[PDB]
Amino acid sequence: HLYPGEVCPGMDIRNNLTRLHELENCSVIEGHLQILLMFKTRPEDFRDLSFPKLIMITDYLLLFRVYGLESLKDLFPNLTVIRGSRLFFNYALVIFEMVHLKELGLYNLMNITRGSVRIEKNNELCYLATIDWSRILDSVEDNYIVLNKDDNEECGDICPGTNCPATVINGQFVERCWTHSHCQKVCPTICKSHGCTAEGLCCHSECLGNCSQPDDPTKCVACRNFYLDGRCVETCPPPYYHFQDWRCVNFSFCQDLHHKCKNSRCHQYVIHNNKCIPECPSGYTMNSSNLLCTPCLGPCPKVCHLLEGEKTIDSVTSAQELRGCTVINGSLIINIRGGNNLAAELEANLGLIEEISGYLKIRRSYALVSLSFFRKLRLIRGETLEIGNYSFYALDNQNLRQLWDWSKHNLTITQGKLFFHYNPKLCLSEIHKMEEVSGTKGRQERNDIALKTNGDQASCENELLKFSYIRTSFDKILLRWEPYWPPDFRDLLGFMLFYKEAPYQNVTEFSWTVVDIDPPLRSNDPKSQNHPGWLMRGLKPWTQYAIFVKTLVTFSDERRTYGAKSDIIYVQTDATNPSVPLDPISVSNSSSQIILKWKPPSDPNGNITHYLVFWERQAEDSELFELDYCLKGLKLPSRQILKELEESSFRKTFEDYLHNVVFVPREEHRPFEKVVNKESLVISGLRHFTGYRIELQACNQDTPEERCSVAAYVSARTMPEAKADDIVGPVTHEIFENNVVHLMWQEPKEPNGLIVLYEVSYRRYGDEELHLCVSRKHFALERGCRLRGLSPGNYSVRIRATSLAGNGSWTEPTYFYVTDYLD
Amino acid sequence: HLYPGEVCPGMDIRNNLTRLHELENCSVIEGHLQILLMFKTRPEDFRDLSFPKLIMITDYLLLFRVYGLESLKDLFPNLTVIRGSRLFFNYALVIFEMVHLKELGLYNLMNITRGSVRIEKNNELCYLATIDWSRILDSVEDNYIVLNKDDNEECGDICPGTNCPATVINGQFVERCWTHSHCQKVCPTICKSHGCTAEGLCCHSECLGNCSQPDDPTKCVACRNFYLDGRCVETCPPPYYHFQDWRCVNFSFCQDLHHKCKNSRCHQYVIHNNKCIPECPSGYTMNSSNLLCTPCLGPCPKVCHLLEGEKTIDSVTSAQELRGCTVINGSLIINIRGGNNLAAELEANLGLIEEISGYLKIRRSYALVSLSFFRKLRLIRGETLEIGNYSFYALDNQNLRQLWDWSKHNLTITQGKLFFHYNPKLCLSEIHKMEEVSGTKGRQERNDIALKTNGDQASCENELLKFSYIRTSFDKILLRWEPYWPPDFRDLLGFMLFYKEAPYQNVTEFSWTVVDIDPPLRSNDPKSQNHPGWLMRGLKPWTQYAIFVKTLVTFSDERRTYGAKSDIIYVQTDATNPSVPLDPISVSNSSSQIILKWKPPSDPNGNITHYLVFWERQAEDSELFELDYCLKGLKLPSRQILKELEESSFRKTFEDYLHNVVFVPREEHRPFEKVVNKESLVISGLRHFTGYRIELQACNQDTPEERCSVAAYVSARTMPEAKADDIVGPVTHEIFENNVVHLMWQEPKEPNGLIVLYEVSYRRYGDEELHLCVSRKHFALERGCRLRGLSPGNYSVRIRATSLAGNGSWTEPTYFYVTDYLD
Amino acid sequence: HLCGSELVEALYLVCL
Amino acid sequence: NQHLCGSELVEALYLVCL
Amino acid sequence: HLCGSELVEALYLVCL
Amino acid sequence: NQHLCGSELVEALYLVCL
Amino acid sequence: GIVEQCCTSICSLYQLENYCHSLQ
Amino acid sequence: GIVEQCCTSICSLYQLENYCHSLQ
Amino acid sequence: GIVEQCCTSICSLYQLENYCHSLQ
Amino acid sequence: GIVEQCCTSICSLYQLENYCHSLQ
Ligand SMILES: *[C@@H]1O[C@H](CO)[C@@H](O)[C@H](O)[C@H]1NC(C)=O
Ligand SMILES: *[C@@H]1O[C@H](CO)[C@@H](O)[C@H](O)[C@H]1NC(C)=O
Ligand SMILES: *[C@@H]1O[C@H](CO)[C@@H](O)[C@H](O)[C@H]1NC(C)=O
Ligand SMILES: *[C@@H]1O[C@H](CO)[C@@H](O)[C@H](O)[C@H]1NC(C)=O
Ligand SMILES: *[C@@H]1O[C@H](CO)[C@@H](O)[C@H](O)[C@H]1NC(C)=O
Ligand SMILES: *[C@@H]1O[C@H](CO)[C@@H](O)[C@H](O)[C@H]1NC(C)=O
Ligand SMILES: *[C@@H]1O[C@H](CO)[C@@H](O)[C@H](O)[C@H]1NC(C)=O
Ligand SMILES: *[C@@H]1O[C@H](CO)[C@@H](O)[C@H](O)[C@H]1NC(C)=O
Ligand SMILES: *[C@@H]1O[C@H](CO)[C@@H](O)[C@H](O)[C@H]1NC(C)=O
Ligand SMILES: *[C@@H]1O[C@H](CO)[C@@H](O)[C@H](O)[C@H]1NC(C)=O
Ligand SMILES: *[C@@H]1O[C@H](CO)[C@@H](O)[C@H](O)[C@H]1NC(C)=O
Ligand SMILES: *[C@@H]1O[C@H](CO)[C@@H](O)[C@H](O)[C@H]1NC(C)=O
Ligand SMILES: *[C@@H]1O[C@H](CO)[C@@H](O)[C@H](O)[C@H]1NC(C)=O
Ligand SMILES: *[C@@H]1O[C@H](CO)[C@@H](O)[C@H](O)[C@H]1NC(C)=O
Ligand SMILES: *[C@@H]1O[C@H](CO)[C@@H](O)[C@H](O)[C@H]1NC(C)=O
Ligand SMILES: *[C@@H]1O[C@H](CO)[C@@H](O)[C@H](O)[C@H]1NC(C)=O
Ligand SMILES: *[C@@H]1O[C@H](CO)[C@@H](O)[C@H](O)[C@H]1NC(C)=O
Repeated sequence: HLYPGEVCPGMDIRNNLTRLHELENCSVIEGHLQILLMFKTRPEDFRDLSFPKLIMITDYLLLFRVYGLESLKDLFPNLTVIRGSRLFFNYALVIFEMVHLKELGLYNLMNITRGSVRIEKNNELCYLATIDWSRILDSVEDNYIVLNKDDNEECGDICPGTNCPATVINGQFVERCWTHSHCQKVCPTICKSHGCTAEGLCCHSECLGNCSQPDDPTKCVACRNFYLDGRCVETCPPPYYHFQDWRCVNFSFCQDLHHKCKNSRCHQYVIHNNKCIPECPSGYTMNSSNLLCTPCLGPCPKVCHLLEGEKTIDSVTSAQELRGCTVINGSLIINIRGGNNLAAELEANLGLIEEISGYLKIRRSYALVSLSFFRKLRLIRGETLEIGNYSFYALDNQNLRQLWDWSKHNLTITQGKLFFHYNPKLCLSEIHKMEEVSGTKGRQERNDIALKTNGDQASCENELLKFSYIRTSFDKILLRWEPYWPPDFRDLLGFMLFYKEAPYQNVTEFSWTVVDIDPPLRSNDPKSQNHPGWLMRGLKPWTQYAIFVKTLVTFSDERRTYGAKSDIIYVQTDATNPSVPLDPISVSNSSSQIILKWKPPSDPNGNITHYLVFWERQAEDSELFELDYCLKGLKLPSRQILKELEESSFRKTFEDYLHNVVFVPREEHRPFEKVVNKESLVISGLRHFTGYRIELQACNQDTPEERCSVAAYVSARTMPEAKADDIVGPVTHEIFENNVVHLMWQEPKEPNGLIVLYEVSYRRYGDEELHLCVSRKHFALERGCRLRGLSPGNYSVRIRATSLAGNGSWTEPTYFYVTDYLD
Repeated sequence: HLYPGEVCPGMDIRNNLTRLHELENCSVIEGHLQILLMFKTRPEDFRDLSFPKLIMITDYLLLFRVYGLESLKDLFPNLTVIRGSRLFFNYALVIFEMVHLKELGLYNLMNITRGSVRIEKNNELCYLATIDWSRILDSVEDNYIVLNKDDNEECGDICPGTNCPATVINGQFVERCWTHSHCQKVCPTICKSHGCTAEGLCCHSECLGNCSQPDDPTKCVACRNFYLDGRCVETCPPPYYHFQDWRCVNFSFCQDLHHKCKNSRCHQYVIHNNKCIPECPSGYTMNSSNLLCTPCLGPCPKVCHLLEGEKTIDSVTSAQELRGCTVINGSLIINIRGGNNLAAELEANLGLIEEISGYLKIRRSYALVSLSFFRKLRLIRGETLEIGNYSFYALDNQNLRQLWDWSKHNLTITQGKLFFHYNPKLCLSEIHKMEEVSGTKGRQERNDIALKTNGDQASCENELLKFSYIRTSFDKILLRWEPYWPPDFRDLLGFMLFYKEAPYQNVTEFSWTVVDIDPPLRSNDPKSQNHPGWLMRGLKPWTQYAIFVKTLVTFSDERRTYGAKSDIIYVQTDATNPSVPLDPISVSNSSSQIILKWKPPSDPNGNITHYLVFWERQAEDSELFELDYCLKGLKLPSRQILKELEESSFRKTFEDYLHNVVFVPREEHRPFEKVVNKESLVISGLRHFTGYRIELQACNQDTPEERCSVAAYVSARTMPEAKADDIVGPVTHEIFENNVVHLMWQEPKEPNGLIVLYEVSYRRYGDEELHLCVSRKHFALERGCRLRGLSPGNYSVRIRATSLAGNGSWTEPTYFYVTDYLD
Repeated sequence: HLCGSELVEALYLVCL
Repeated sequence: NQHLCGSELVEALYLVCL
Repeated sequence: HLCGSELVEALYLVCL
Repeated sequence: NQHLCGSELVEALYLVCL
Repeated sequence: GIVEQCCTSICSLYQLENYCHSLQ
Repeated sequence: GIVEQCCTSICSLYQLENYCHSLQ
Repeated sequence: GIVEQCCTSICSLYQLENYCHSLQ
Repeated sequence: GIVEQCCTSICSLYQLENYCHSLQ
């Protein structure tokens, strides 16, 4: 809708609540609002008042030591968009040290344009982790929310579910909650930044956040770009001018604000490019009749004066004060203590300056990576100097790698010396390149630039070592390179070789295990020169590695340290045959099949093509064919470095002193299977209850002939059948003429393995169980069984067969009456 | 004996062999002999000449690039003692770069007084490691023999054995050899430094090395202290004076050497304390009539001039040139590149100086530990200064800990500034203490002393943290201390606790695993103050540890870094009960005993008092008493950090900026055994072939009641006996009146465990083997065995007993004829 | 790290 | 009378002119 | 460190 | 014409005036 | 709710006598 | 400001009378 | 000496004529 | 005398083609 309320420039509230009563008819705030230091308050003093008309904060909102407020939604239930023209240590919402605050309640926010949110040190705060800040803010990695009750403890966040949308923040769909009875509004992604209505329809293109009617420029709650009489517009039409990047004013408003500073004590407003601007930039001037920035002839810059010479740049709210400057009166002390990348906002704020009268000092900055945000820095004058006569000071910059890019950039340092200490990713070649570009070569004294602190973590050796002769094997690499000599050859201590395995190609520079190399012996001729190399040994087959060679040297401060290094190249082992396929286990379900299970071996060696599984039926043992198991013995198997640096320099010092003192001037086809892409194989079509020979090989190459591994041997046996050992067929008798019974039966032709014994349980009626053992040779001798010398009567003969697996089934009792020779 | 030869002052031999012919009648050498740079030589040029008369070298012997000499024994076969008045980079025997030299051959050396021996870069040298240098030299750790053929390769040192004495150097008795046919002479230890003769008898007290007659002052080969006309003397009697600490000369020799310098161009000799000395020391002067050092009145020092202002001290041969000086004209650049402790020889040479006109500069010295060898250093003038206006320069001193001891020592620095860089065992408290003693407080500029390089490896925090409240447990320690605050309390980041186990008491300062401690919360009152502490957890029982707590702080260069630390105290865990005694194995030799073997458990927990071994006889199972094993089923068992530092300083910088912006001005007794001090125990007196319950406990405390560990359970069974399962006694029969045989026998009363079956193998004559099974309940039912319904005839009954162990022995065949009822 | 009854043994030991 | 930083600065400065 | 036939494989590889 | 240090100094200086 | 948070997640010391002062 | 008066250095009471006007 | 002429710096030939008198 | 010195004592590379040039 429209804006019911007055313009309301930003005031400051302190120590009693009477000046909070001036926010009745306020729709927007042009400025910052700081509700701070509220000591003699109660929770009964805050719930009886509300200001629901307020919609927009331009600069920031600050809360600092306010007692008794348990949620801020009693104050501001309709705060929509925080803009962020001026900031507060690059934040627009600082909530610091709230005692007796438990929840936020700020449900009507979904966009803050420029800045971040830092909430800390609230000792009773909950509902912090249940807000998805990714749809609230743009740079969501510059948030800093820590040290509250919601991360120290595990207070219960009661969420309204039975309705809130469940979004993701790391891996889980948890509901987005503000209070116990207010959901967080999440628009669909077709409404990108324009917002959605209550039914989820996208609003107008100049709407922002909330609209009562979708695709309506008159019904936006907050304008996105500019405001003119209830109509959100992308730009101001003439004669309306832009004002503070949020609204359209006319000529009389900027003229009256010019007259309220010209006839008073301030920001005397001008106009340029149809925008009511505080000051004219460089090349422009101020008239008397009209307020326009007409072009000033000649060199006519913007000159900004610093307060007492020094300005300490610490954040964006100090960087934005020097916006549009070209000539700096004094010295800049850039000290950004950070952890977040602030180079883009410092690029957008600074970089329009040309000349610095004092000195540029960088000190203790962690989060900078370059000093190229000064896009237009030409002349450092050094009229006011750092004590020690330095026009440039660089101490303890942790991640500073490059000063500038010297393909295009250039700097003219007039007076003063140079200073460099504790810059571990910065190199002396870059320091000497800035010394050659700036022309300050013979100006500083010795030990103004540090020699051992700089570049100790960055590999900037600035020489290339070409790998000359590389040959591979199964698990050994012959590495070679061209020989390099520093011009005192005894300062070369050897080669500092580094190795690592490489699953990828984007291996980082500078784990990372090490071997050390003896230096070569030169023969002072260029004929052979003894290309040094290293025989690399003890590797893994079919593994890409990461090989680079750095030169280990001896420091001398009259020159540089020294430097030569090689690029991180990769080498491939290719191999021939893999290792033993392990885990031999033999599972045999049923009687005609055996499944096989195994693990892959330790060498993949390229593609696992197939597993070469061999099987062949092993015959039974010869010694169990003839052994009498009716005899006794019937058991059958049921089947430091610096000391070495000092030693090398001690040898060089002794050769130095000795030369100074002395020289003075005056088949068989087994059944096998190509088992592709499976760790299991059923081997069916078998003989039941016999041994098998199982040979397993891991073949890494199939098509340009079969290369297979060394074999693994295991044996197996199936389960016995049910009726293989059961005696089938009737048992017939041959009763002889002298009471001799000769027994004929049909033996099992294909039993479980073999049957070693035939037990006979024969029972006369009126008698007990009598036993007689029939072995295999007893069966072959008597073609069955023979009974000799027995009592007359009717018998009941049951015969079981005892196999290698065990007993079979008993036969039926054959009733026969032998001759009594009495009756 | 005597000295046949002339005095022979030391000459220098170069490039041709004609000046080596002047060493014919030379017994001693007063000076140094340098045989160097012998290019156009052959091995045929060296074997035809010998100088066997030479006995003594005073200063040193130097060899440098001499070709064709394969052993030096052709030159000097009788060189005895190298003295070492003047040295050569603190060596007296430098053998450098001998090509075609294979062995030394210097068998007549056994004492060199002052200096060391450095032999290197001889490409064919052997017989190096077969010389015991401990009886040759005094400071044998300052030897440097490396980079020859005797350590690169494994050349055969042929030793004369069949005779050389075999001494030790690290652990082995190898023979001490010089050549292939010369042994190394080792005296017995009663001859301490006087030496022994050929039969091993000790010589005179003024003899040295070798004597022809033992306990004879006239028969010494070399004098120990002084020489006078064939008599080795301890001191020179009057009127003979001492000369060069080796011989006695008279007044006319020192007077003639005075006249050979006064009437010539030099070392004009004087006399003092009956010694012919080159120059008079401080407080003395020179007359005209007599040559004595009469006492010079007033302040009359020895003033030594340096060549062009700077003198570079590098070794003892440069330190000995400034002997006896008091006032130094210029600057001393002490640069000792070393690895050996040279503080005692620099103490004996320097330290007599009082005033230095220039500057004292220490640079890159590794082997110094203190700068207290200047015992008399008072005034550093600084008239000639180091560029940068420094009168003191200290760069890259690696092991320099103390400048001086300020309980007694004091230094007055007049002009010039101070400088300190890269001294990692040196502290800013010691630098500021030298600044307070020397009075150079407000003289140097800022960053003349380094702040972060100094003391980074040395714990010199200079504050004490008292451990307040220590309680122990089984494996947990409650550690506590008094709280410490740096005066900005947010600079305290926490406590940097270090822990290590301690088997000894002399645990070194600064492995060494780590846990980090959160800082305490002060409540701004001195009533309770919250003594921070740490609950130390997860330890080893009965283990002395090493606990000290260091404070982790934040750097600020306007003050010191910060410092507080605790002493390395020790704590004792004492424990209650040990762990499980592992490795349960049961070995049972014979039938009446079982031995037990085990390993000690993981907790010693003090004294292992005894192993509580319990044994009790477990009875047999009830279910095997009644089961019919004659039925089917007869199977029986046969029995980084800097990001967190930046985060803390970022929080402090945000609180800094917020306060700056806001605040503006206007039982049952089992048989057991106390098994002391043995891991084996035999348990005898047993029942044979039964199970036992074995309970083993590890008792760490016996006398103030029994504290024992948690038990370990294992079971065992003995071997069976031979005749326990053998059936003893005859087998008698009861033939009934209807051909029923009832069999009586005597059962085994105490068998191996139990007997489950009684097998009966009965054979009629003319028949085969017939089987009948008798179980235990069959035996109890029939009180033996009963046979019913059998054929008449004589039988042969053999009965075996099958036990839990197995079969016993068969009984005798009982021949009985049952009634036929036919004849 | 102490899963078990070493926690209740540990807050016997911190609270005497 | 120590150094007054942090939350003790505002907690002691509140007791100055209450 | 290579005990075995990796030495004679290695001075196949250094000498081609 | 490089730098001449070490044993190459005396080995090249011997070939100067032989 | 302390026994799953002072095992292998590892925890500090202040909550232990805070729980001891909450129990007594 | 306030921090270089009463955090780096020693603070008196009459300058806290002067400096509590931001509260007043 | 010799080392600061012809090891740290560049050496000519006529100074080796001057400096080989220790051989000669 | 190379097979006990190029196992677990660990050795360099120059003696390997020096022994190869001594064998051939
Ligand atoms: C706060 O109270 C004082 C009187 O104690 C009064 O003078 C002052 O005006 C009040 N503040 C505001 C903002 O009204
Ligand atoms: C809001 O409206 C009332 C009614 O006219 C008026 O008195 C009051 O001053 C207005 N509020 C503001 C802040 O102007
Ligand atoms: C959007 O605005 C309308 C009126 O302008 C209001 O009634 C409604 O509650 C708002 N909704 C949200 C989610 O802000
Ligand atoms: C802007 O326009 C209105 C009417 O169009 C009139 O009051 C005047 O021209 C301007 N007002 C102000 C406050 O500048
Ligand atoms: C700012 O610098 C310019 C450079 O020439 C100088 O002329 C001017 O006086 C300076 N202004 C102040 C206030 O220092
Ligand atoms: C400095 O740089 C700009 C562009 O980077 C270039 O145009 C200009 O010529 C340079 N100045 C000089 C003196 O070369
Ligand atoms: C035995 O295993 C194989 C492998 O899965 C299966 O195909 C077969 O049906 C199984 N046979 C029986 C009788 O379980
Ligand atoms: C196996 O082969 C396929 C194509 O033939 C290839 O995509 C795959 O990466 C190979 N896998 C391995 C482990 O070599
Ligand atoms: C060496 O030979 C030269 C002639 O070549 C001669 O002049 C010189 O005297 C000889 N040296 C000695 C020490 O005799
Ligand atoms: C050694 O004695 C001979 C014989 O008198 C003499 O000529 C020679 O010069 C003596 N040697 C020396 C070095 O004096
Ligand atoms: C060599 O002689 C000196 C003379 O005092 C003696 O101190 C030293 O111990 C002797 N050395 C040996 C190894 O006997
Ligand atoms: C000791 O001296 C005598 C004569 O002085 C000599 O014959 C003997 O060989 C010497 N022995 C040794 C071991 O030096
Ligand atoms: C030392 O004494 C001898 C005789 O005793 C005599 O030549 C003279 O007095 C002195 N000789 C020398 C060379 O000084
Ligand atoms: C050595 O120092 C003293 C100190 O006063 C001075 O008088 C003398 O002239 C100096 N001598 C030389 C040669 O520099
Ligand atoms: C300097 O030290 C000596 C002893 O170390 C002492 O006697 C003397 O008094 C000291 N000098 C001063 C001025 O105290
Ligand atoms: C069985 O072992 C014990 C333990 O050493 C031994 O004393 C005993 O003699 C042994 N008995 C036989 C029969 O080996
Ligand atoms: C066991 O006790 C003896 C004396 O009773 C003692 O010397 C020894 O150190 C103790 N050993 C252990 C491991 O406690």
